[PDB]
Amino acid sequence: IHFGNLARVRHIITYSLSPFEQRAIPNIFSDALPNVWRRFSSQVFKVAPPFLGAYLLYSWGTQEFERLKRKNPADYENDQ
Amino acid sequence: VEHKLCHSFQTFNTSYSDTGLFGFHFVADPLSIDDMMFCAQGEWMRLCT
Repeated sequence: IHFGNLARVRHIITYSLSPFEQRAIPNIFSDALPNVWRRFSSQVFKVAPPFLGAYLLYSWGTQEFERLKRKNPADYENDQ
Repeated sequence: VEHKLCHSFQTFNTSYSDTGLFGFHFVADPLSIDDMMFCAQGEWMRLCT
């Protein structure tokens, strides 16, 4: 019996329409896509950063490791 | 009565020139609204079938 003992609510009217009287995916352009961008925008700078900073570390350590495999001529400039 | 669903209920067939409303209205305690509506709609379905 979880519905009815939830909370004390007063003076709130809500209006909704049967699903068959309205569109399933309305205003894809005018409304939808703009918010998708809005949201992407909002977060991009909180998320992306640390990911990009990881990418570097990856790329750096990944290559620096390869560099440590190649030889350095300065070890043989007299090995005749 | 068996389940104390509502204080009262009524069916109505309000007619108009070119339209109308066919339904029902019940008054009940906050905690039996659900069973009431359920049984009510049921009867409607019981009508068409």
